[PDB]
Amino acid sequence: RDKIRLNNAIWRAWYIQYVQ
Amino acid sequence: RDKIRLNNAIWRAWYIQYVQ
Amino acid sequence: MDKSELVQKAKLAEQAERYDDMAAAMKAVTEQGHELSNEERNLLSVAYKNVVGARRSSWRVISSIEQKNEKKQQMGKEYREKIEAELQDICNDVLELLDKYLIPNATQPESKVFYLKMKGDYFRYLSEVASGDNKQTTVSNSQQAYQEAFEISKKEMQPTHPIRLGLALNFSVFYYEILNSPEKACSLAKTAFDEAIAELDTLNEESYKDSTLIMQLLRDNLTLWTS
Amino acid sequence: MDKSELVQKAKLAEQAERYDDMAAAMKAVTEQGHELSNEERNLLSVAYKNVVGARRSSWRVISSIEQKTERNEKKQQMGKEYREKIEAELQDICNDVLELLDKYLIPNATQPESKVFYLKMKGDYFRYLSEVASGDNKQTTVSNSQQAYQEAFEISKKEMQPTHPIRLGLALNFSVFYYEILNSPEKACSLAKTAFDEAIAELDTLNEESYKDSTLIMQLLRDNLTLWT
Ligand SMILES: Nc1ncnc2c1ncn2[C@@H]1O[C@H](COP(=O)(O)O)[C@@H](O)[C@H]1O
Ligand SMILES: Nc1ncnc2c1ncn2[C@@H]1O[C@H](COP(=O)(O)O)[C@@H](O)[C@H]1O
Repeated sequence: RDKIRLNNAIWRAWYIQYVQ
Repeated sequence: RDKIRLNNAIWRAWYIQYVQ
Repeated sequence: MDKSELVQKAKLAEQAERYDDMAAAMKAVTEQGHELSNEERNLLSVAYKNVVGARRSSWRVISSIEQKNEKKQQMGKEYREKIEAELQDICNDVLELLDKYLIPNATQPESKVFYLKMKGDYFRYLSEVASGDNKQTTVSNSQQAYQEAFEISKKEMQPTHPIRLGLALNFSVFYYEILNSPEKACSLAKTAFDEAIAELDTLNEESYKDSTLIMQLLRDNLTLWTS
Repeated sequence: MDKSELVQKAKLAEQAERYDDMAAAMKAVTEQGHELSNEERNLLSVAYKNVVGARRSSWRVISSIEQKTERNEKKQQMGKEYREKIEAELQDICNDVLELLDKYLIPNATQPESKVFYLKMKGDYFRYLSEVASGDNKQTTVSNSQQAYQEAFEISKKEMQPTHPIRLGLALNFSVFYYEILNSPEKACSLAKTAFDEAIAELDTLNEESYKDSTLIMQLLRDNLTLWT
């Protein structure tokens, strides 16, 4: 369950770093 | 490196399981 | 017979982490014309999310490598475009499945929001790698599928329904990552979260764990997009 | 295409974890007839070990599901059919590797490291075949593995010091062959022990470009040894 939250955080994080 | 040892140890362990 | 066999093969494939096998079996179940049960619907969605996700993940790795040697950059483009071609084949199969079977054979409002959100999702995945006129087409179809699913959900589901919540989570991601609008994203997410919290009495024994989890994911997305 | 292009494609494939693409690029490089450099040989080896490894794990999962099907329903038959599908994929992959080894890699080099490397490689993939083979095919796969391992074993003792990573890694896998394939724990523990003890008695032969690898395989030899006792 904390896995899904961690998985989501890492997937959403790539875009913020990729476009900045 | 410590992961590589974990992968080998877990991979080698499965055979004991299926052989017993 | 063949349906029950296919569902078992899909279950075995998922255990064996052979998600292409799992999507193939669940594709056959869908193509048999009948409306998918809730277990079948989940199996199909999990299978293709793993199948498309592997190529999305590979695409992202190559994309970062491309940005980070004339001949090397030329090669990075070709390997990325190879992955992009794979991405489109996967999405087009899934979107075909939706438009010929899942969506039209969907009878109850809940399934319709589920499959319309799926259509928006897979049109969104196309938009992540699309270009030119194709991108503007995918973006329009994605946004339109999400919006239609969103209107049905506001009219038929409680704000804590996991399908309604997960639809809002992805629709906000669509505004953040596909359109360049962090404010709508944050705006949609908070509203969604706030309505669910305002109606915490609607939580049901069957999915309160799922409802709260997606509520938390909306919150996590909100923290990431403002911190 | 061109060799230099294919190696870059193989490198990109590994980063994207698309190892089926990675073996494909490296299989094409191998088929060009020229001797692979050490980086190319490593790129080929990592690719096929991931490719054959994916099916080995899947085969292991389905086999475990089978031996836990108390509910003796149609699931048992379906598990059998799905396991045999994975086994067929496994056999094709190993056969692709053994063809490459026997048509190009093993003949293309006369130095003892390449010979021990590629012979140990042949022993590995014949070992993978024996993990799922049965009947008249397994007795062919097994002794073929032992023969490739055995030849690589002889060359290694005569040209490499006990701390050479390829020589150590051959002893590690050959010892695994005795335990898992030949159901011979005493030799597996013995073979692994002598290889470790020989390297330890010869620690001064460690090299600046491999001590991290030599010691890593030494530690794995120990890990297998304790796990087996
Ligand atoms: N390579 C992959 N393999 C399996 N699942 C993935 C992979 N990449 C992403 N996913 C999943 O797909 C989800 C992406 O959905 P979204 O946020 O709509 O892009 C993530 O939350 C991951 O759990
Ligand atoms: N699915 C897989 N993907 C990548 N590597 C794997 C996989 N399965 C097993 N391996 C590796 O393959 C090796 C097992 O080969 P062996 O030790 O020769 O039996 C170990 O190093 C594992 O970590």
